[PDB]
Amino acid sequence: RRELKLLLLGTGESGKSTFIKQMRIIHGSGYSDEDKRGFTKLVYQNIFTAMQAMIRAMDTLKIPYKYEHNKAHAQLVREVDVEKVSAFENPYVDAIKSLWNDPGIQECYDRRREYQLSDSTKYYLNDLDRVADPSYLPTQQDVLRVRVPTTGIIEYPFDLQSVIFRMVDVGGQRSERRKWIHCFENVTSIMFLVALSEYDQVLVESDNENRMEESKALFRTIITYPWFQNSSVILFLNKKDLLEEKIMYSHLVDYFPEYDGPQRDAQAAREFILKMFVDLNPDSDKIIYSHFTCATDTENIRFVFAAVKDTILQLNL
Amino acid sequence: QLEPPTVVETLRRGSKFIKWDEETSSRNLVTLRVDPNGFFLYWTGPNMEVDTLDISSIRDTRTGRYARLPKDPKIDARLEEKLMTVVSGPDPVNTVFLNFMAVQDDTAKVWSEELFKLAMNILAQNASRNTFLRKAYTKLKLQVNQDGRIPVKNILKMFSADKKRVETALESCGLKFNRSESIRPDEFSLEIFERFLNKLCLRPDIDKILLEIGAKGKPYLTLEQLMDFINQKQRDPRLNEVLYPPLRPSQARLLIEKYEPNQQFLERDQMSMEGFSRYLGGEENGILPLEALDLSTDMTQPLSAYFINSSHNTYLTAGQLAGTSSVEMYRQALLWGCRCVELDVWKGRPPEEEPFITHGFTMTTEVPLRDVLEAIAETAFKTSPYPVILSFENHVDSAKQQAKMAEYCRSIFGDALLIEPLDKYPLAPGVPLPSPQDLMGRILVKNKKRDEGTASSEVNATEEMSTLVNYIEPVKFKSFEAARKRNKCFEMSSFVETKAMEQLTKSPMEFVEYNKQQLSRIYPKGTRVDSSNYMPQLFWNVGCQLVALNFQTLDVAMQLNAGVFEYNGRSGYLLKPEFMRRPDKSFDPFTEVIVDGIVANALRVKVISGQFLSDRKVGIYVEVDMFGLPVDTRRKYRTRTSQGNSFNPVWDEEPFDFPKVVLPTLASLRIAAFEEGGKFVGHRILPVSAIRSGYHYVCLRNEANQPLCLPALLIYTEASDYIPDDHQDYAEALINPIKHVSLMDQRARQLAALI
Ligand SMILES: Nc1nc2c(ncn2[C@@H]2O[C@H](COP(=O)(O)OP(=O)(O)O)[C@@H](O)[C@H]2O)c(=O)[nH]1
Ligand code: ALF
Ligand SMILES: [Ca+2]
Ligand SMILES: [Mg+2]
Ligand SMILES: [Mg+2]
Repeated sequence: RRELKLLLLGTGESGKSTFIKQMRIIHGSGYSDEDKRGFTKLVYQNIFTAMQAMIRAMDTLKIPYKYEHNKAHAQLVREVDVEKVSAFENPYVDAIKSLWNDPGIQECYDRRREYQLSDSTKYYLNDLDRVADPSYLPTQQDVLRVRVPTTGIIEYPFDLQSVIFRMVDVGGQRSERRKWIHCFENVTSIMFLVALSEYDQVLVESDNENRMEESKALFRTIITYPWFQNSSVILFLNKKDLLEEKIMYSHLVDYFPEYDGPQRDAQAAREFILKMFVDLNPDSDKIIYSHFTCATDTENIRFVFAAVKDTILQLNL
Repeated sequence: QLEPPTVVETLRRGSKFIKWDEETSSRNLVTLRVDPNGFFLYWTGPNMEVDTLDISSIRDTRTGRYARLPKDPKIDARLEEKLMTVVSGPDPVNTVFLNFMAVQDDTAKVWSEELFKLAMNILAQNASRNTFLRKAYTKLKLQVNQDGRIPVKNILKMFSADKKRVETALESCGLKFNRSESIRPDEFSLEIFERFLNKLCLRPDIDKILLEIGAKGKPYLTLEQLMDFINQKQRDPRLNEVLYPPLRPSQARLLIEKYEPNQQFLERDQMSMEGFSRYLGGEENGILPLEALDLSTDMTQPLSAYFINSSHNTYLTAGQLAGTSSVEMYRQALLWGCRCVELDVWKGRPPEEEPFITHGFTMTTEVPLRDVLEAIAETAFKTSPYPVILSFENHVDSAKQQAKMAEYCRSIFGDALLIEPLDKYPLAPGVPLPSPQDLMGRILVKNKKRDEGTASSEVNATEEMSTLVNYIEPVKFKSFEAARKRNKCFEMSSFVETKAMEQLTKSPMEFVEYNKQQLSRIYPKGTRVDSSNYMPQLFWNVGCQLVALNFQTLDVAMQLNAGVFEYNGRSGYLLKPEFMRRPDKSFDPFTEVIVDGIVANALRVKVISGQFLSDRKVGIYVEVDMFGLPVDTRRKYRTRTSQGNSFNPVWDEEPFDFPKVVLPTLASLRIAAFEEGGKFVGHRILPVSAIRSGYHYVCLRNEANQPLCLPALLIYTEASDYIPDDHQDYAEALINPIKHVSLMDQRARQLAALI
């Protein structure tokens, strides 16, 4: 069968592995009750990881716990070795429920831009009851939200009848990019993910360097490499849901000063970030097919990829 | 997960016991106990002079019915489950037995089990350089004389590498140095042993590392210089920054508070040359991450997706032609992690309705089949819970005995014996072979169902021995196209080395294809009458799972076998690379080039120095070999024979470079130390994909992979992700792209004047 090889490239925490899950849901073998059961542990770990990061945030940012009884719950959670968490029970459940209700921890959640905290924090912490229940089965939306850092090079083939796409998921962190050269042979298209929400964030690799500045430089660089002179480039401006919310209180002009668009505007901010990636590229060769995506929204990816499928095929035969 | 070896209060305090062999006349009562660290089993006899057994040299502990008994001496009844036998030795053949019948009853069991856990503990075998030194010290403190003193002549013997300097070191600490004098345990502390080592063993090699980076204002080192060192020089560059975060200031402080002796440097967050020496040989600066030595491999893939520790004519102790056959070799093989033993069975005598085991028409002693079966059900899952294969080479010309042969299998193995297929894996085409996880605590039988040696003429397959064969049903191999057309994962075929070699050179990719769904067993040729071994790496490279060897011959073949099967919890099952498992994929094992979707590595190995490598003053040289694909193999490198000593030799020789490792995930580094002449000191087998970067002590091992104590080497490694010769620019641009796009935007901004 006709087999074409796509690459999922991105900075790191952009949504490459999440895009892969939507492919497994849309064109793949989806997620059964047993598959889902394979994530419970990971959803329990993400909640601990997140509440531990916010517990460090309280000291680092010197924020007082509104309530005294939360100082104890904070010491109970901070001691847990996430790598061994296989269950989610009392006292831990009532301790994380109580920490999340502490105006002090809420004041710290609001300042998440000031430290590293995953995007699926609020999604999970606001649904603890459903997650704590001893009859808990992760929903498909629950699987699409989990955080599991990707390291190395993983090939996922998908049969779209008409064609078979061999999608390659990789690690985004700087150290992971030294490996990338080992999946550059015979590439048809490179689909690049950028986080629209990371315009006011810093790298986990380096906390004085701006995330969107990183993805911007990585994109402008990678499209001028010789392995890709005959390979199409689809740019997915992902996390459009997180930009809609954040843009309301985190002004783009404060991180990118050449933005002369209005504030508290999701679209003007959106179309400015697209220009930076595609425009005035001294190496303005390839046409770049862009798409605004929310990778945890199955119906969005279904529609977007149907279009990227057509584009890739055409620009080949 | 893994645990440090805790020594129960009973083994600490001690319990009374009677030590005996087959010659002992009088009742010799002794108090057995284990030091708090679980290094030595020690008992003080009649003379009051002590005897020590290294707990890391222990191979098995038996009790109840599996324990040794005598006769002559005698002690009435038999239910005396207070018999305990300790089996130790430096390889499966040279086993030594110690018997200790308990005085109180409910104790021998507790001991037998506790000693066993301590003896097979992973952290104990993979301990810090500091711990092996603290172990040496413990031996000097236990092996006291009849007057509870430490004989000076024991310190001269332990370091007979230089007796003249030893005298100067002891004298420098205000300790006795004369060969007639003794030292009181009270004035021979760990403090004064570490001081003793530091004045005897000058370390210009460590001086050169403190100067490296940095502090030329040299007496000490700063918290930052140490954090930057652990994070930059000692960190694995292949590891993800999120998965393996670097040390913080708060964590670098704990290290000074844990190792710095000078209570004044600790105050000013600084570390001394003595405090850095402690860290280099601490438990955070091991050559390997715990994840490598742990049972962390996925154990749910089909049985065909794994390399399996295997044995050839297990029953042999020496050569093939003539020699003795044993029941004990099975126990030793299985306890060592072996998951595939061979029972070359012959037919029983008329009056004596009992079939025996031996080779063939060779005047080689024979053992009863029934005695081999029991020895297997006994040891099969003591050191591993993963499945065991019984390779049957049947020569039974009898319907009765072959039936009585099946009867023993059901009788002795019971519920463990897999007699029928699993509900989930029916013996139909297209179905895959079960998980090792799916067959935990199971005995699978490999026999016929209805210079190759005695493997070229087996008898017919009767219904009794045919009704036990299910997932490992051997069949006449035709081609790969046939086994493929047929599509049966439960159908496996053996290949005598030379036969396996032809399929290796002619159809290597078709051989890998086959090994993704069916099992293949390789066994040495009938010519190797000295139970010689072939290099298993040849057949692993084509995905061969059951690559049997002669466990009685510790040549480089078995040393490599024990080396690689120490990993994955000694489970006896290693998961094959992804591109040697997936139907989707295929590559040429003879590829002289990198392979798309596989991350190649570069390895630089520099031999820096060695410590206490021999009891006699002699020159030392170290070999650094790499086993894996034919392109990834190098059995070449060798340092020059040391200065002239064996105490603290330093080597100044460029690093041994392995610039391109196509399949690093299948490569194993080998570091072997030798004396001028070829006398083997010790070695170590390290997986290339796990071996860490920077200065790390390599705690040496014997041919059997048992941990030596004093011998060690300080090596410097750089295990990195491979970057072609020219793509070094594009690599750096992908890693820190902002710097790259910062210059091209700067230059452009500087040219705006001239449009
Ligand atoms: N809200 C939101 N979350 C997302 C989106 N895409 C990814 N995420 C989340 O961000 C985290 C990182 O996703 P992942 O695919 O692992 O990042 P990768 O390293 O780029 O693979 C996961 O928890 C995802 O659920 C998005 O479009 N919207
Ligand atoms: F954010 Al990643 F591998 F791309 F964990
Ligand atoms: Ca044989
Ligand atoms: Mg990823
Ligand atoms: Mg380290």
